[PDB]
Amino acid sequence: RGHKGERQRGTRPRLGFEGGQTPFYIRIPKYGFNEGHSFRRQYKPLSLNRLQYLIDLGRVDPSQPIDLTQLVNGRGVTIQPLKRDYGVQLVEEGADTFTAKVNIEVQLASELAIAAIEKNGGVVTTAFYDPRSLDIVCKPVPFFLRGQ
Amino acid sequence: LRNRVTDRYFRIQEVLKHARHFRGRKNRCYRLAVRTVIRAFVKCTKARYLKKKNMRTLWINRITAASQEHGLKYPALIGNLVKCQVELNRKVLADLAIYEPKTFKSLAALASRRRHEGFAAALGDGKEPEGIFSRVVQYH
Amino acid sequence: NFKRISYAKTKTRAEVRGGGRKPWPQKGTGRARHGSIRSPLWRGGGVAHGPRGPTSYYYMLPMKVRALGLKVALTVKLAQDDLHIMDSLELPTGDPQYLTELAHYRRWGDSVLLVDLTHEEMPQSIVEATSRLKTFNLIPAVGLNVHSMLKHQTLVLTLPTVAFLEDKLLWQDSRYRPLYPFSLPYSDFPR
Amino acid sequence: IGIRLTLPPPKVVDRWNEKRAMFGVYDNIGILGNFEKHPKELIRGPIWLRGWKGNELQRCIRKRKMVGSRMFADDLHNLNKRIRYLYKHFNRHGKFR
Amino acid sequence: ISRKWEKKNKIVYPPQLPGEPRRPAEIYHCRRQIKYSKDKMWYLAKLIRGMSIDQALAQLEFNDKKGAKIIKEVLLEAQDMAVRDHNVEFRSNLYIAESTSGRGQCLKRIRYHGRGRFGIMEKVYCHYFVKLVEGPPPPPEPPKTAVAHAKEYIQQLRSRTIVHTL
Amino acid sequence: TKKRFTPPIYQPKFK
Amino acid sequence: VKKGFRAAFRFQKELERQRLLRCPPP
Amino acid sequence: LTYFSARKGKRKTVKAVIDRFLRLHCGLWVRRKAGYKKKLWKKTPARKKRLREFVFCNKTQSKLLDKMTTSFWKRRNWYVDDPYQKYHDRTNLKV
RNA sequence: GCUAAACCUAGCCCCAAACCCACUCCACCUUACUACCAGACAACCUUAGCCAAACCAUUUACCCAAAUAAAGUAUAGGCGAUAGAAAUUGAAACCUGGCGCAAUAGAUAUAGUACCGCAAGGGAAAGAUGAAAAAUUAUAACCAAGCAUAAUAUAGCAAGGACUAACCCCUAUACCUUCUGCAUAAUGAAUUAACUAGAAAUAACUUUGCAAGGAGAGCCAAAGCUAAGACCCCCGAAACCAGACGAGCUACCUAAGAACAGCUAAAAGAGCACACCCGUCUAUGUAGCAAAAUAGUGGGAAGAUUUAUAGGUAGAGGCGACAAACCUACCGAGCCUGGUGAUAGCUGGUUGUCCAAGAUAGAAUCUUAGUUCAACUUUAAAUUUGCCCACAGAACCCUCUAAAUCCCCUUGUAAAUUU
RNA sequence: CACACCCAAUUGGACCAAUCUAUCACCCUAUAGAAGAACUAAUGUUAGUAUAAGUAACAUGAAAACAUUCUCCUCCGCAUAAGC
RNA sequence: CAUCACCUCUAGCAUCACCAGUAUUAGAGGCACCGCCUGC
RNA sequence: AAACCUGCAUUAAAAAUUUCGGUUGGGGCGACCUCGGAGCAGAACCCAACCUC
Ligand SMILES: [K+]
Ligand SMILES: [Mg+2]
Ligand SMILES: [Mg+2]
Ligand SMILES: [Mg+2]
Ligand SMILES: [Mg+2]
Ligand SMILES: [Mg+2]
Ligand SMILES: [Mg+2]
Ligand SMILES: [Mg+2]
Ligand SMILES: [Mg+2]
Ligand SMILES: [Mg+2]
Ligand SMILES: [Mg+2]
Ligand SMILES: [Mg+2]
Ligand SMILES: [Mg+2]
Ligand SMILES: [Mg+2]
Ligand SMILES: [Mg+2]
Ligand SMILES: [Mg+2]
Ligand SMILES: [Mg+2]
Ligand SMILES: [Mg+2]
Ligand SMILES: [Mg+2]
Ligand SMILES: [Mg+2]
Ligand SMILES: [Mg+2]
Ligand SMILES: [Mg+2]
Ligand SMILES: [Mg+2]
Ligand SMILES: [Mg+2]
Ligand SMILES: [Mg+2]
Ligand SMILES: [Mg+2]
Ligand SMILES: [Mg+2]
Ligand SMILES: [Mg+2]
Ligand SMILES: [Mg+2]
Ligand SMILES: [Mg+2]
Ligand SMILES: [Mg+2]
Ligand SMILES: [Mg+2]
Ligand SMILES: [Mg+2]
Ligand SMILES: [Mg+2]
Ligand SMILES: [Mg+2]
Ligand SMILES: [Mg+2]
Ligand SMILES: [Mg+2]
Ligand SMILES: [Mg+2]
Repeated sequence: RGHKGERQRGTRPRLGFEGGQTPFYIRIPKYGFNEGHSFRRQYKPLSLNRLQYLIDLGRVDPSQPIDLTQLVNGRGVTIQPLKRDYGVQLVEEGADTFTAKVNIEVQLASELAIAAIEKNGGVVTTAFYDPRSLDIVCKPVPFFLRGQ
Repeated sequence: LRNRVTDRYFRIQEVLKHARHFRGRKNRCYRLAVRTVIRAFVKCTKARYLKKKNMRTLWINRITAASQEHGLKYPALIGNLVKCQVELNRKVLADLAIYEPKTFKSLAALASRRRHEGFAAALGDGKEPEGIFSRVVQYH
Repeated sequence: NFKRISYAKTKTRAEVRGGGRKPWPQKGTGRARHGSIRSPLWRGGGVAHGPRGPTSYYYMLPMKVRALGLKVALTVKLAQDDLHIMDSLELPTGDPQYLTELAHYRRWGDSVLLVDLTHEEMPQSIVEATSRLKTFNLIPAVGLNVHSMLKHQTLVLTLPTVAFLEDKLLWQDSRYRPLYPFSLPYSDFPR
Repeated sequence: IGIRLTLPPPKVVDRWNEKRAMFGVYDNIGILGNFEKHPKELIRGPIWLRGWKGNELQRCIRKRKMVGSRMFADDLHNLNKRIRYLYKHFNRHGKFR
Repeated sequence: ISRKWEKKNKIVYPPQLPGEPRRPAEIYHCRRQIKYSKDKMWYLAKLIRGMSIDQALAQLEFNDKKGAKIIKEVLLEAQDMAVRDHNVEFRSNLYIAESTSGRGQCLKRIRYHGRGRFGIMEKVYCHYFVKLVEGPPPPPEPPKTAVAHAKEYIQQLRSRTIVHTL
Repeated sequence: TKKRFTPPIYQPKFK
Repeated sequence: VKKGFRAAFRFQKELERQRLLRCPPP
Repeated sequence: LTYFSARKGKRKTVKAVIDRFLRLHCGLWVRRKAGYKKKLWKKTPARKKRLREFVFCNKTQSKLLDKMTTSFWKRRNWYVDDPYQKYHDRTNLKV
């Protein structure tokens, strides 16, 4: 503990206190970096590399329409409605090597990702899910046990 | 679980055993004895240097005492036995001075003879040959 | 340790009865300064850092770690010739002396752990034979654990138990990460 | 002084009683039982400690909000003081910040 | 508490061989919880230490200390016990072998001082122990003379060696 | 220089 | 009374050593 | 800083850090310059140029701000059209 | 060998479970524990403050009825310290148990008794034979300090090296703590036994499991995730507040009483002078007879006197011929309990072994008895240069003028930088 | 001949007494787990006993047959009230 | 310090102090009798 | 008509909470606290507080 003082006596000042001068975390001006952070919408990205990886291993069947339920069933994405998630966004990463004809529904989609799917003869659609409905889509079984 | 020291008796007997020969309360009171036993152990470690130092001083006194019986000084004996390539330490020389008086007188005579050769050598300019006992054996 | 609950608890200087009064004035008495008679320094006072029970030591290892512990426990028993497979637990007699002599003849060991598939299908012959014994225990397949296996020198399993264990244990090796606890309905669970 | 002059009575321990021979049984009730039961549900003890672990401050806070309405007046008063002391100690005293 | 001195009288020795010398009789007696200071008692026990049984009584009879009467009563009952129980032919033959005092169980009282102060007064008690040995008292050690001093000094000069050598 | 007086402490009588 | 056997056992052996010194056997 | 709350028993977050600093998921903290809205009439254009820019905190300040915020502010977010989205991961960084 | 030393129960702690007790006769709100006469009196009303903010003045957590999660999130706030939801989600729930204590422990408890205080209130200490005490011929031996057994012989931190040998010879300035530096004549310790002081998060590291997935819902993830291990003390103020308890001492008052010889004098807050009250001077005493007394000498002693009895005024106050007097032998604000384990940048203390690395640039600060950052130091890791240094090179001034320093290939070396 | 074996604060290690528990062991140990887990020091707490110290201090008028008498003091005494 | 004496200030009145009173009174204060001198 | 009570304002009374920033042996009287330059570290950088201007 050292020689005397607040250190040895366990009466050290609070974290961020600088001995009396204006603390660093206080002398900085306030800017709206994180203002309204809990009301911004978040979308888990879904790469075509990931989508092709799931199709080749059979985890996501391309023979049936693909929605957010099937992606969660194949453990392709992890959606957390409690964390202000509103679905998945289809990103254009790996669009060059994507080769599959699927009917996938994603909440958001980039212009390039739409073109890549429609090039192979597939169909891509964007639909909206409210936070209450989103938790039902991801885990239907826990909702079916609520008797509602 | 409450833990208590059950063998604290043996923890103090390992210190009080070294103090049984002390005087006063510092032979039976652990608080007093521990400070005296530690000092006794500190003196024990530091006395190994004085023991070696005191032995050599005692040897020098005994060598000097025996040298004066032959009319020699300690610098004259040790200095001139070295120049004869006689590497006898003080411990042996003191033993020879006590138990081999005729052998010590032989070394005193040898040192005295070698001492006189150096004085004769310093008088000359190097032309004269070195003394008989002044010869040095070389090792290659 | 996980199911251990430690109930040891002592009273701090705030929980010892009395001791709200300062014994003697701060200066003048010529004695040491004290503020209460129940401080840890005082006889009969509180404990500075004592147990504050009840305390829980509960923690959960990952499910695969606990399932892998069973496989290693089973592997160690078989590798050391302490595991014996059976077809059924039906004894000719319900005499507990018969079971002891049967285990000594085959040189099983001082303690033998007997495992059945279920609890309601255990034959009455082995139930009466083991209930009066102290080192020969009878447990269902679901009651298998590493501590019981390590405590007992010899492990005895039936054919249904072996099939039950492999189905249960190998399910951990190739399974999806749980979306929700497996107690809820799934597509293909239970097997 | 402080050490007994006679040996204490021998401590005979029965290593194969009902409780020791059956210790650890059913600890795999979930994995081997289709996850209908949980191994933490086997735990017995205070209702505020079953399947939960925390430090002294958390144990007092959890105990107060679950069985606080059933505690005796003197016991509840002591619990409130302990929470007040532990709050000040943990959040204002220590070596690290 | 310890009462070993009483038990020291109950030890019985094996019968002696005909060629063995006569064993002096040893009598261990004591009185417990005497209301007297052990420090003051020591002077009386030191006085009669080594004396004869009759000589010890004479010194105690004309001594003004309170313990002198107490010790004399102990010697009389110890002299009677030796003849009655310890098979001693002559009661006067006994002499004092061991005579010492010991601390006894003490009480504690409060002694009041001025200014509301007080001290802790103890009511001191002592034990007196006496041992009697049959036979005449041993002659006192003669004082060391010049011949004894000279003989010892020369012996020291003869036992010295040459140290720190072979 | 205020007069400071420390009252004597009487020990319990049972001792 | 402090729980523990090792300290009590160790003290008995020390006492036996003292008994030998006080009253040595033939 | 409240290391253990009185109702939940868990660490709290100092809200004076959230309203002033931005944490990139890589570990960096982004702040403003003290005085970028004060007395701009007496400052040179070069001085004002480096005042209205966002800067990074150092090693000590970043460590300080990590202890004053909980894990909810250190998680990875996927905000749609976030201005700082590309800054959440380091590129070609060694040691 | 005395004093002593040892012992295993009494009982207790924490849980579970279940919702507990109080009429045998007599007495008991008046002065409780008192057989037996006209009352009319009636209860309810925000806590505060300590403390934190390194002051303090707004503010500062205190079960309110489901564990978990949402979430320390939305919000609140000298927008500082800190405080903090909800919608929503949703589990088990078998008293008879103990890696609880064993007489300085566990409840204070053998007992709220003894004892202390007017009261509120505070609050102990301790017991130990054996199957048999209707066996006391007992219940061996050994163990702290203290003693006895057994006083002492030049000289000296009381020991060490030794020695034939205790001493004599030689060598050696007690310990802890606090300071630049303690033999220090600075602090603490008579001594023995028992008791008495490092509690935890994020991150990182280490070792397993699984792996673009991890986890026994929730959460994280651009190799992560899960689990474990591993880091944050003790004693001490003067205080402040709330609620009680105290005017049997004392301050003043109320009720109804009592006392004051003799003499000179006169219808006297007169004089002398007893009882009585007070306490001027000196001496004794100073753990005393006495937490304010004794002896002598003194002031008053028919008055604003002294005094017995009962009652009243109570602490944000009372009372006061104001001495900041007195209000139950610490009154510039009583005492007790509670808040309270108040707080203390201050003092003191901080308990096994062994090894290893390891000291002096500063800045800011209601700051210099402190803290924060840097420097220095440590550990782990990563990487490649690090130190030493050949020339070359680094300003003119006010006219001139030092030891040197920076930089620095070789070379000698093994470190340095970064995480 | 041996060789980790002479710095404050701090930091990194390797060992470890006693205790409880799991399993061993069975004249007192082993491997682990856990913790009220180690005292020459806080004018520490309690208890015992020293030192000062057998010191300071304290006490009973005389003779006698223990009938009595003598010497001296009396600023006390007896009762009520209050208290006990 | 209090104290007669002096002086200042406040108050025109009742059913619990002042008070069962009424400005020749009551309260809050200064000063310390008296006598002489003085302000206005 | 008037009063009482209540709410909200305005004075006054009596109180309530809280604090005494540092530097210059002390007090009094004054000065001082941030920034720039010199005496001021002669030659890379830094560095002489107090003090003098
Ligand atoms: K303060
Ligand atoms: Mg310091
Ligand atoms: Mg208390
Ligand atoms: Mg108090
Ligand atoms: Mg206190
Ligand atoms: Mg206790
Ligand atoms: Mg802390
Ligand atoms: Mg008195
Ligand atoms: Mg404060
Ligand atoms: Mg202050
Ligand atoms: Mg007790
Ligand atoms: Mg007690
Ligand atoms: Mg002894
Ligand atoms: Mg000497
Ligand atoms: Mg001295
Ligand atoms: Mg000094
Ligand atoms: Mg002292
Ligand atoms: Mg206040
Ligand atoms: Mg204050
Ligand atoms: Mg009165
Ligand atoms: Mg008169
Ligand atoms: Mg008069
Ligand atoms: Mg008066
Ligand atoms: Mg005055
Ligand atoms: Mg004054
Ligand atoms: Mg008082
Ligand atoms: Mg404190
Ligand atoms: Mg300070
Ligand atoms: Mg080193
Ligand atoms: Mg070496
Ligand atoms: Mg162990
Ligand atoms: Mg401890
Ligand atoms: Mg001790
Ligand atoms: Mg001590
Ligand atoms: Mg004296
Ligand atoms: Mg005297
Ligand atoms: Mg008399
Ligand atoms: Mg006057």
